[PDB]
Amino acid sequence: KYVDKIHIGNYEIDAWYFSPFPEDYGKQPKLWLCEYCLKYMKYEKSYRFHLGQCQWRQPPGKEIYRKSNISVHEVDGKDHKIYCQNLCLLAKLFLDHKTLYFDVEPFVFYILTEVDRQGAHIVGYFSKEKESPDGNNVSCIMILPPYQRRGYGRFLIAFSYELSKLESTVGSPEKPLSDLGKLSYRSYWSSVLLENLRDLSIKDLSQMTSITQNDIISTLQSLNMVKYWKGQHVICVTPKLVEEHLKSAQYKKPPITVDSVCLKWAPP
Ligand SMILES: Cc1cc(-n2nccn2)cc(C(=O)NNS(=O)(=O)c2ccccc2)c1F
Ligand code: NA
Ligand SMILES: [Zn+2]
Repeated sequence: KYVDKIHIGNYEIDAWYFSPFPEDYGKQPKLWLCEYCLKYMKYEKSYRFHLGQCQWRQPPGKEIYRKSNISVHEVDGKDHKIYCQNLCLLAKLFLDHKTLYFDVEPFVFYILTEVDRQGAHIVGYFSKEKESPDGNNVSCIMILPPYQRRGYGRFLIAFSYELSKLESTVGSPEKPLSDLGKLSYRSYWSSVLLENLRDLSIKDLSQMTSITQNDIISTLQSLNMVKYWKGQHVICVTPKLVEEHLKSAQYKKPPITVDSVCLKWAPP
């Protein structure tokens, strides 16, 4: 038997995928997780006891973004191994393709939290290779189900690219993306490129956004905004065409914006 259900904070969440918690934890009807330190437990009574003991009220690591009650913590996999392993086991319940859970030292993790009087409540995260040979600015990205489709994933996507900008690099998420991940990246890419075209070569879009040229091209193709001329993709759009796409109901929900002013982060 696998873990099929978790209790975290005030949520109960059904699993989507196998995650390799120890055998004796899977056998339980439900796993209970401290929303702050991510310790996983077998019983409600040990969970209730931990809640009265645990002194964490937010992720470890450094708070590298705070605007109002939205917060991002940077956590080095080498400085906080247990926490990051628990995070990976949690994430694997909702990620089909994640394969790495216990070798966390090559990764840094960016934890998104929503804050209230009681603490910084975990919403999702993305991991990132400290050294990405293939130029990936995201390794795995996960939003817990009760927060999906609510602007948090778009926030984390925009956040990964702001880091890429500060590093003077382009980056792409490591593939394969989940189904929701695909739609989310395509929608974010479209929003960003359509906004830049409203107020430019493909290379300039890539340098202004840190989106790779391939991701730009494939998005402009899906928008039918590129011409081909002698082996070269070339942007072919009328400012009115841009505006028509932006008025569509795709880009109608007001984002949680990433305010670069509130991002306290220098490149490694
Ligand atoms: C990359 C990603 C991954 C996952 N994910 N994969 C496995 C578990 N969770 C969920 C989300 C999400 O929640 N997307 N919805 S959105 O923020 O409202 C959104 C609106 C417009 C554009 C982009 C996003 C996501 F963006
Ligand atoms: Na659920
Ligand atoms: Zn705890």
